Amino acid sequence: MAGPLSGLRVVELAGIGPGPHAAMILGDLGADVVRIDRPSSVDGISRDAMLRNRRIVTADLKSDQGLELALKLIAKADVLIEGYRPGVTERLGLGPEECAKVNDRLIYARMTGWGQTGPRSQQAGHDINYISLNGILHAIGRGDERPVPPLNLVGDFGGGSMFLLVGILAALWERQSSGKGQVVDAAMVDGSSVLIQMMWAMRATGMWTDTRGANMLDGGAPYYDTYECADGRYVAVGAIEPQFYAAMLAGLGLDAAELPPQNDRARWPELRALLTEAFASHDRDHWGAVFANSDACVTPVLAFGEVHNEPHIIERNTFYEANGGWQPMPAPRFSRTASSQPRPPAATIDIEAVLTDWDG
Amino acid sequence: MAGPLSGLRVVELAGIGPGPHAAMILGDLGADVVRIDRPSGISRDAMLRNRRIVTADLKSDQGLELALKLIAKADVLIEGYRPGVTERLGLGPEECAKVNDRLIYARMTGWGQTGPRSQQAGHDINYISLNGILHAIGRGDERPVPPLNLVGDFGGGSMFLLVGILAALWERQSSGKGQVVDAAMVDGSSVLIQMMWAMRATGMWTDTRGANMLDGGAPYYDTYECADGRYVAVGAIEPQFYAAMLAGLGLDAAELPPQNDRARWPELRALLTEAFASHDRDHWGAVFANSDACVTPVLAFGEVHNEPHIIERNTFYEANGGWQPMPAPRFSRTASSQPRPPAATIDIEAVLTDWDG
Ligand SMILES: CC(C)C(=O)SCCNC(=O)CCNC(=O)[C@H](O)C(C)(C)COP(=O)(O)OP(=O)(O)OC[C@H]1O[C@@H](n2cnc3c(N)ncnc32)[C@H](O)[C@@H]1OP(=O)(O)O
Ligand SMILES: CC(C)C(=O)SCCNC(=O)CCNC(=O)[C@H](O)C(C)(C)COP(=O)(O)OP(=O)(O)OC[C@H]1O[C@@H](n2cnc3c(N)ncnc32)[C@H](O)[C@@H]1OP(=O)(O)O
Repeated sequence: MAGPLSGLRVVELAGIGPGPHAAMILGDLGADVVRIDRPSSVDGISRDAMLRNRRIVTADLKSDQGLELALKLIAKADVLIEGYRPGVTERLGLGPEECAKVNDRLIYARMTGWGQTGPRSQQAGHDINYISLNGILHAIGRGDERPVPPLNLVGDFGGGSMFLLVGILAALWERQSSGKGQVVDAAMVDGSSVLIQMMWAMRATGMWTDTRGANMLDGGAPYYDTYECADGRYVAVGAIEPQFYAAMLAGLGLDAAELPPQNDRARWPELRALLTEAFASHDRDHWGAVFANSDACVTPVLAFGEVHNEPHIIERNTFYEANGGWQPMPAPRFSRTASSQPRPPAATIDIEAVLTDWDG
Repeated sequence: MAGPLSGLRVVELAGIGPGPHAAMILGDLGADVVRIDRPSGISRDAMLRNRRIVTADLKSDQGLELALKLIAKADVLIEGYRPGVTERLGLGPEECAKVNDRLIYARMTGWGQTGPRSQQAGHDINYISLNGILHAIGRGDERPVPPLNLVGDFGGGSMFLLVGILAALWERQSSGKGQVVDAAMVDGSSVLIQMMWAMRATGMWTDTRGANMLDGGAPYYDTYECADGRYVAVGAIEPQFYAAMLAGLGLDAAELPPQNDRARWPELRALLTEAFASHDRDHWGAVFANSDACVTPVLAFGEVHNEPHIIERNTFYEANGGWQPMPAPRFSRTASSQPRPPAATIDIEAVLTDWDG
């Protein structure tokens, strides 16, 4: 199996959202990932490309046999991922303490939103709930409208799965010294809060306010925002640094002498009006050409369906084709132990065949 | 130094955005992080917590030499400059492999190491514009809105650099060697959004903005304005949670269009808008506490310190000006400690003494 995590063995108790995303990335980087779903599901080969780089197996964990075949896999594995409410694995007899008895090297990875304890620990939730409580959601969107969810990118993935991954891999490093596993408690409310640590730092130094749409990076700055073009499509401007901003202005055909200063926030309404009228005078692909090799920080805002035509995307093979659509190649990239193209989802496998393959 | 990464040594060449963030998290989890800045008081950027800062003109002979001495003693090097920059300093991968064949050489860029955009300046908003992400964010009648810099720099940036550094350290235990980790934000952010690429393939996600289950188009996955002008979030995807939300709103499910009849979503949204608008945020927070309705108050940063669930799990600690997030995630046996504030600049020889030779 190709990639830096070759030899790593992973047992994933099937869930939704961050847990399968984390499991995917371990698989992506070479890990041997075994996913235990309930038979209630099954039903053929999965259409969900997030379940790539997996072996799938069936098991009623509520039964005695299920529980024991599962504990057999866990006994022979480096990592367990579960993303159920707190107490589910305990009551099932797959809790940490029970796993510690059959394998004290195990990294026991717990993926939740609210965490393992506290008042909200038993409430159902999704990404939007977790980022609502820690100030993130309130900061996203235009000032003149209600907050808009940044899909499920910030709580589920950036502040969820990715912190689970770091925990798993950090614990594997620790196990090199200690000879012992441990429990990783990844909560989306905490992970997403560390993801936005910059804003908490700037807030303390007065460089970020709680007013939505009135900061440097939330759309409030005319030089960090999107602009509608003549064709109704968009470009993105990110020209924070003065030397990039000056390059953007020159490409737009605006003389700096006729504009207010870049960072005179009292005159941001005028500046936005000027930039708005300028960008609106030609179509997106015009601006794309004008700025193509520049430091002006102006890029076309592409829709998913257009991404496969962008030369830079094509040439670095960011994407690969699979089953009526592109999918992202693994990230990040490794010079010596490169990842391979992901294996598509396969048919289920018997849990015994796996215990056998894993030496048994 | 507390945490699972005790005894990991990290040299960080100072930059902006994702590199400092990755360094921070390594520090948070107990790595020994030395940050080389350029000689041009104590830094009040709390993202520079859990560091030792040294200055060195990396363009001088003595600065280069001192730096290669650090790197020789270290496990990981982080750099976030345009491609070519470290090479010309004499700090490229191959120069470093001469003094330390075990080094994890971690390169954090937006566009990657090669290709037509590899020398273009850029920020978060640019990297997410090219791969479909930015286009998908915001309301349908408006131009796309940047989700701060959370998706390109941090989620699809620093976090993938971390996954790469830590996976490479695992590979190192079996091979005895380091390697180069190439983390591009355009790549990481695309994997971060793999769920949308999956759903587009199964015909369950559209390129139309504001028209999808998770982009704000769904009336049961969106924010709602309350009687006081503050907001709740609703995330009631599962029918059983959705039903519970409707009951607590006082709405009879028989009077409403089906949850997932998308042609009638505008109608359903109008009905939920009127209901949520009739009480204030805190009323709804109370009504739905301990429920699976997936309704939560949308707090602004300055309110977060007063929320019971936040306080009791110590998600934050107080620093100088105000609150900062504690390290994440959390570990049973080797627990992170509270971050050390940004220290005063120390001399680079001191560090070398500390590190043996
Ligand atoms: C991708 C989109 C949708 C997002 O934005 S996702 C973020 C979703 N939230 C989370 O994952 C946070 C943590 N998880 C949760 O809060 C909850 O799993 C959830 C998502 C709210 C779903 O709640 P529920 O459906 O009440 O499930 P849970 O409380 O986790 O319990 C799982 C049940 O499955 C049972 N289970 C799980 N696997 C098995 C197998 N293989 N066999 C038998 N029983 C099983 C388990 O025993 C539980 O049954 P009960 O005994 O009846 O309680
Ligand atoms: C604003 C935030 C919040 C975001 O949204 S951040 C995401 C920003 N983008 C990135 O970091 C992607 C990768 N980095 C870059 O593209 C570029 O660094 C940048 C951000 C566009 C800035 O470009 P520049 O200021 O031209 O810097 P670089 O090209 O990286 O080169 C840095 C120079 O500093 C020099 N340098 C660096 N450290 C030192 C020290 N210690 N001593 C002396 N000289 C030094 C280095 O040798 C380079 O010199 P030259 O190539 O000979 O000019």
